[PDB]
Amino acid sequence: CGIWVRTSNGGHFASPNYPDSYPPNKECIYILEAAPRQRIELTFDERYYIEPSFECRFDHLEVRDGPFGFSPLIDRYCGMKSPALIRSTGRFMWIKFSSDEELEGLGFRAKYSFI
Amino acid sequence: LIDSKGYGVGTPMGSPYRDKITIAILQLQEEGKLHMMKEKWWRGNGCPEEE
Amino acid sequence: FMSSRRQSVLVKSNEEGIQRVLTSDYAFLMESTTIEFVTQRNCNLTQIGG
Amino acid sequence: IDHKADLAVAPLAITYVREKVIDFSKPFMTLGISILYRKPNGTNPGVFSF
Ligand SMILES: *[C@@H]1O[C@H](CO)[C@@H](O[C@@H]2O[C@H](CO)[C@@H](O[C@@H]3O[C@H](CO)[C@@H](O)[C@H](O)[C@@H]3O)[C@H](O)[C@H]2NC(C)=O)[C@H](O)[C@H]1NC(C)=O
Ligand SMILES: *[C@@H]1O[C@H](CO)[C@@H](O)[C@H](O)[C@H]1NC(C)=O
Repeated sequence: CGIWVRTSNGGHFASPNYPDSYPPNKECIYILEAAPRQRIELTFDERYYIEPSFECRFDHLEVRDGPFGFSPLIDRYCGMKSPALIRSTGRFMWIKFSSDEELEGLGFRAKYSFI
Repeated sequence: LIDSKGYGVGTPMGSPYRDKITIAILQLQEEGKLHMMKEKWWRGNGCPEEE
Repeated sequence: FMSSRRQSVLVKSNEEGIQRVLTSDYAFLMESTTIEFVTQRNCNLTQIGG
Repeated sequence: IDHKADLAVAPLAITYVREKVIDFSKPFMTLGISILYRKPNGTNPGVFSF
């Protein structure tokens, strides 16, 4: 799953097998690293725009500012809605995508940018 | 050694600073800046004369 | 004592729990049966206590 | 506690008794305690030790 996107002013970040449904049982990490004094602007492109009536687990895309499982939780995104664009100067937006044992969806498309 | 205590920073109840000073704390650490700040202040250089 | 240490000495694998005793002074409270597979098939190690 | 001040960056170990009523950041460094003692002279006259 690893697409090492280190040292880019901007670049493509996306779920595996993006135009297809993402594979099951996948717990793969992604890490965004910014040089000192920079700002991270994460652009996220949803594939499908619908309004869910519920929020659930089993497939969750959370965002962290710092090392994983050890930095404060920013938010934990799921469903088919496009999350709002996240602007922080924590300089380390490290993002993990999970997978349950079934029930794949349309995946996601994102774009990281550095200033 | 006897106990493994931890040096943190005091902060009041529910203050928004903890959740965002720690990310600074971690940022200062992971890049090594703490080690040099550690080094630059514990650079006492009197050696242990060998016994 | 272990909680005082709290991974100062709390070892995660049996086989490399052996070498902590091979290389220094250690206790490594471990189950009876695996002892017999090691102490009988390795030297320098003894069943201690009951 | 009285909010008359703010985050107090100072040597203060993250202890439970403080933690119960104090909010605390992640440790910027660890801490330990140990014996601190002078180097013993350890000298016996020896001219009339016998
Ligand atoms: C009339 O049209 C509206 C859409 O304009 C229908 O709205 C849907 O209503 C349900 C509740 O009956 C919503 O579920 C709820 O969503 C809120 C916000 O997420 C949540 O806090 C509640 O716990 C509950 O899950 C649903 O989101 C909402 N939108 C959708 C998906 O259509 C409404 O049902 C229609 N009227 C009827 C009675 O058919
Ligand atoms: C006991 O320790 C010595 C020194 O490491 C080693 O050479 C020897 O192989 C050990 N005992 C046996 C017979 O396994």
